Amino acid sequence: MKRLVFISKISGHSLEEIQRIGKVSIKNNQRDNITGVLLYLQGLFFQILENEKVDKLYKKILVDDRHTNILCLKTEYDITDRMFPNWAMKTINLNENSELMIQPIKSLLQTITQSHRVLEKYMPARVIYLINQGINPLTVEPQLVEKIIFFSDILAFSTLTEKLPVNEVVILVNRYFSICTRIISAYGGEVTKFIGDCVMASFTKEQGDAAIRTSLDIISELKQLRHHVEATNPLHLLYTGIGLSYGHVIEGNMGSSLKMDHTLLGDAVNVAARLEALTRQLPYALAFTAGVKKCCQAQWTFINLGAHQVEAIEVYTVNEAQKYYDTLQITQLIRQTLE
Amino acid sequence: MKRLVFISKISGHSLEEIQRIGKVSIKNNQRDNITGVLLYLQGLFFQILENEKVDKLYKKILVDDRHTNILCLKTEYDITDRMFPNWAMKTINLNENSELMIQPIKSLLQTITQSHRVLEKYMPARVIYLINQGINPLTVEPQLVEKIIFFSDILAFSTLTEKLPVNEVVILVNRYFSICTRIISAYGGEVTKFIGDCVMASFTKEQGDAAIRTSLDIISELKQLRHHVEATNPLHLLYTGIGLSYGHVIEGNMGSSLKMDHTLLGDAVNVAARLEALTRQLPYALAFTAGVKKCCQAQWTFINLGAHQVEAIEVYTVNEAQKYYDTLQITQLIRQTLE
Ligand SMILES: Nc1ncnc2c1ncn2[C@@H]1O[C@H](COP(=O)(O)OP(=O)(O)OP(=O)(O)O)[C@@H](O)[C@H]1O
Ligand SMILES: Nc1ncnc2c1ncn2[C@@H]1O[C@H](COP(=O)(O)OP(=O)(O)OP(=O)(O)O)[C@@H](O)[C@H]1O
Ligand SMILES: [Mg+2]
Ligand SMILES: [Mg+2]
Ligand SMILES: [Mg+2]
Ligand SMILES: [Mg+2]
Repeated sequence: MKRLVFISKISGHSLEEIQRIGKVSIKNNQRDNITGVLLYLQGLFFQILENEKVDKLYKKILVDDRHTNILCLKTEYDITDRMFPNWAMKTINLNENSELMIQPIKSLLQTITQSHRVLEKYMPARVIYLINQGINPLTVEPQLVEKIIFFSDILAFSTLTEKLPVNEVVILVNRYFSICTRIISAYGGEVTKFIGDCVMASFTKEQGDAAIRTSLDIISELKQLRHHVEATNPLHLLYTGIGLSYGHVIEGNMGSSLKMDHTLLGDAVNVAARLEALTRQLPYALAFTAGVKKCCQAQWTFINLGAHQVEAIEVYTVNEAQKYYDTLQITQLIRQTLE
Repeated sequence: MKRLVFISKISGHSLEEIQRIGKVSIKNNQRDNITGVLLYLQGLFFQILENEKVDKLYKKILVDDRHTNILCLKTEYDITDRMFPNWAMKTINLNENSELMIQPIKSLLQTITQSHRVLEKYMPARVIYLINQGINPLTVEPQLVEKIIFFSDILAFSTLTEKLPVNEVVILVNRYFSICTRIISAYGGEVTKFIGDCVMASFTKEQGDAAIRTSLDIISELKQLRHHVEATNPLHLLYTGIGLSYGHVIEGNMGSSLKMDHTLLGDAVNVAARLEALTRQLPYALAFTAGVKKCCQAQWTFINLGAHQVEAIEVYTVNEAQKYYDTLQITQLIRQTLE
């Protein structure tokens, strides 16, 4: 046995089709004997739901497109008594309930759930992943894991924004984070956090190739963006450098009882930051260590860029990361553009 | 008119005293004509509540000690119709309600509220402050503000932890963040975020003196800690450096639609980080710019430490921040301790 709960959003749009997934889960879940409740209010869904067969149903539920923005808040494992024995799937429409003594519970539910969804926008992806897995993210114990650490950072951001109005800097930073986050997430990396004009993320050791392709993809999308936009647009001089390193880091909850953060700690972090900063003076936009090189299996053309200090380490790149430009020239071009 | 809502925790412990704040707010709120609802479930409180007189009541409510961990989720301003006209304060104990059709709404409420409180532990203090003020923190528009930027950072953290087990590094980092956060918050600064072994925070320009005292207090609490603990404890070699700068920075929501962060962007950020890093080579543990100096009104003994590069800027400190040690000696002492 096991119980699990999630909340959801509006994806599409009808008085009826509730009854579809009602009728269906009603007859479906009795062939498979699961019990649960569907509640709906002001365009939010809430659902409660053996141990194996309830996952054939969940794997259907997320891939179900009648709702988007699915977060499994809770999961209980090997339970003893079901919460809703006789209900194969009871659907409750709390917009239709106007009883005077249910409005309070109805209004709080509305208010705390909407607040909760605003807070999810500030959460580390690793905390949201924990939560979805039914793990309490505040009591996980920190573990030493192996990671490829990723750092990407805007070239001459001070100069590029030093003359822009507030809203235009924010638009530019957001676009940059938006393009980085999407490609990282598509290749199976997790963003760890944002630092100024800078994206920090990690990949596993089975994902080296995916870490170079991310890097290359990001470089590629910005070169497209720069000629997609007009020359008076700030996006026209948006460049990045990218640093990658490999190593054992600590992943866990860190901080006082007041504020918690869930992050990665280790020297690899520092090394990726510096290889990133080191691209500025390289004829390449991507720089990485030998450890990253050995996580790769594709026939990259690896170029050895010598040993550098942070005990100096070998640095490498791929031919595909050669810059079509000269990094000093780009930044005076950046200073000339806004006088 | 205005309505406001909050949630709360257990502070102390009785079947009766509900009726106290029941009876009291019942007669109290009718002298002042406010309407609202108190709900209680599994040790959580929820309350809904003219425009002026409801703040005499809130200012009582937080200072009321029967509950801790108060967060004002919502606030509506100049409303037209009250939600609960005839209820001066209706108290609803949802632990006593066993109706079969209320258990769902009861279980969800429980589940989403508990999740919500776990997420608050990951929120930036500035987002929580916005929320408490009734401002939607995801639509605030970014503003240029003036800030003293604070950076504090552990001396030789790599060396100090390079031989420790995972749990001991986390204990040490947590203690360090815990001591920093408490003193910063006591002096009216907000932590902005944690970066590795490093605390980032800000103060206003009216709070320079408070920024030096924080810095000095932190240095002081760690020197106490080091001789409070045994010499085999890692806390015995915990030191910090602190950098302060002043400047216009952008404060706002930054990122893609996936992840949002609420933070400060500007060159002052970079300058505080470097003055911090610069203490490592100084005979002082605190370093700051002229801009910080002019935010101070107390008769500090300001020591001019010359001009330094990051166009080189003047750097200053206070006599009270002189180190009783030599920064090279401390780190070999740190390497000798764990062989
Ligand atoms: N932890 C942080 N939080 C917020 N902003 C930061 C942080 N660290 C740096 N910044 C800011 O990010 C901006 C960019 O700094 P950065 O060091 O990337 O210089 P740059 O102008 O982009 O030159 P480069 O080509 O070396 O990147 C600066 O305004 C800096 O203060
Ligand atoms: N953005 C980050 N996120 C997580 N960890 C980080 C970050 N930046 C640095 N670190 C890690 O923090 C640790 C301390 O690095 P730091 O640069 O403070 O060196 P240190 O050993 O403390 O020497 P110093 O006396 O110069 O501080 C390193 O393991 C580093 O990789
Ligand atoms: Mg940059
Ligand atoms: Mg940067
Ligand atoms: Mg340090
Ligand atoms: Mg550091």
